[PDB]
Parts: sequence; C-alpha cells; structure tokens
Amino acid sequence: TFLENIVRRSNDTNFVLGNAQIVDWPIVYSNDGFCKLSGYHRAEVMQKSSACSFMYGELTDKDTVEKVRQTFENYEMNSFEILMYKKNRTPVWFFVKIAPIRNEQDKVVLFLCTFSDITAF
Amino acid sequence: GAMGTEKVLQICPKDMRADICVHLNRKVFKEHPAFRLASDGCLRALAMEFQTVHCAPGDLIYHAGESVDSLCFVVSGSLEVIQDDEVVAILGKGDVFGDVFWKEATLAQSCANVRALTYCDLHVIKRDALQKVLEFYTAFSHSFSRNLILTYNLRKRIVFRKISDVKREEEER
Repeated sequence: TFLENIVRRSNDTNFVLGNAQIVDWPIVYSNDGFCKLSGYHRAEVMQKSSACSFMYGELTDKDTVEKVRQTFENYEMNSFEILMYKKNRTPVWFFVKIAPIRNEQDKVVLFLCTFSDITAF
Repeated sequence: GAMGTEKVLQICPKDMRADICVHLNRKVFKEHPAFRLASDGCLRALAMEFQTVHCAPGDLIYHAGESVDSLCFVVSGSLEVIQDDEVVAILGKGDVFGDVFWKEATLAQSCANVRALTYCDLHVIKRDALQKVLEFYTAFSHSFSRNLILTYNLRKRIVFRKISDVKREEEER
C-alpha cells in the first residue's frame, strides 16, 4: 500500500522506510543506494532505528540527535546535517531529510528518510 | 500459505536435459554469490531440486505458525513480512528468507506471515534436499553457507512495542 507506493521510485536517492507505529521506528526497507552509502548490508540495516542511532559515534552532535528524535516524535518533516559513521568507521557528514508518510486515512504509517554525503554532488 | 501446497511447482521436468535445467535456474544461480564456485555436478543436482512459487497480490507465502522447510529466494516482485499485525520487513528481488538454522535444523515454525504485495515469483529449495547436496560437495558447503545471508529469519520473534500501547501504559501509571 503506502509502503509499496513509496519504494518507487529510487530517483537515484538513498533512503530507508521506518515503521511509524513502532517504538524506535524500525527500518523495514532500505534501498541499494542507502546500503552503498552507509556501507551496511540490507540484512543488517533491517529493524535498526530509522533515526540511525546504529551509525552514531563519538563525533555525532547529541543536540542534533535530539532534534532528529523529536522530528519522529512529532511526525514532522525536517532536514538536518549530522555526522555519522559508515560501517567502515569513517565519519561522514550526511544531509538527512525525514518525511512522515500518511495513508488514505491520513494516519502516519511510515517515515521516509533520505540520505546523502554532503561532499558528493 | 502457498508453501507446502500444489502452488509450489518443480522448476525442471524430471526428464529435462540437465544443462537446460541449470539454465532454468539462472536468476538465482548466476546472481546470488552463494552459488559462485559450484561444480557442474553440483549445479545440476541443485537445479533438479529447485521449485518455484508464483503468488498474486495478497497471497500468503507463509502464515505464522506454519512449518518452514525451505530456503526462499525472491526473483520477482515484493512481499511484506507481518508480525503481530505490523509490517516488520519489505522483501524484494534478490532477498532470501527462511530459517537462520536451515543447515542443521529440520524445521522451523514461522513467527510471521509473509504476504505478496505484488505478483511475486520465488525460487525455493527444501533444506533437506539442499543439505544432501552440501554434504557431498564439501568445499561448496563452506563457500555457500559463508555467502548465504538471510534478509529475514522466520524462526525468531521480533521484540517490539507499539507506540500507542506504551502511551496508554504510561497514562495508567
């Protein structure tokens, strides 16, 4: 439904889909682009929080972490830049957009989270 | 679910020339890295054991509680994995699902429903037939299991809570 509809189209973007109704908003889908960008296999990304706490590390700004979390808690669309760690442990500045997605009954069923390395173009 | 029923078809008729049978399996054999170093004898043995399942949108591949006796490869289409009435995964072309313990365990009982979102084609192989092959091709058994990573493990229940149940259980303490 709303999940299938979103998967198209990749648009050359890197994204995950988090379940909006479940605590920590677990990822139920990540595309090749996200897996390439993050360095993680699709199987290990599955059920991680779509706020991407699994990629936080020493240099990640904890104030930004809290604002990202608040975006999910309030079902808001916001964008952030956040320093996170690829699987190979290299710290990368990511531009991250979070968009709550609503079904026909206007209930938030998922979060569409899109990612890019800021030094890419 | 469709598994275990007449909806599961043999990929190869038993009198089909062996090399044509291997060709019929290419969407898995030539794409999934776990099959990389198989001898011809090994590919032929696997090809004759593989089955295919074709599902319509809404069809269930497995219901929670049903026995899981096969490794399942998605070759076309998309499916949702549902546990406790929530989507916990979306599977697509290239994904593999089944029992994480497929190698040593006879059976797993599924903890989730697996439901087609679109028309879907799966290539599936029973783990007892797979194990017979791997017990013969000993070197292949090492490289196969090394590179066979499940996108979803139907044996394990995911521990999660719904945001609304936490909210109520907050309000009531």
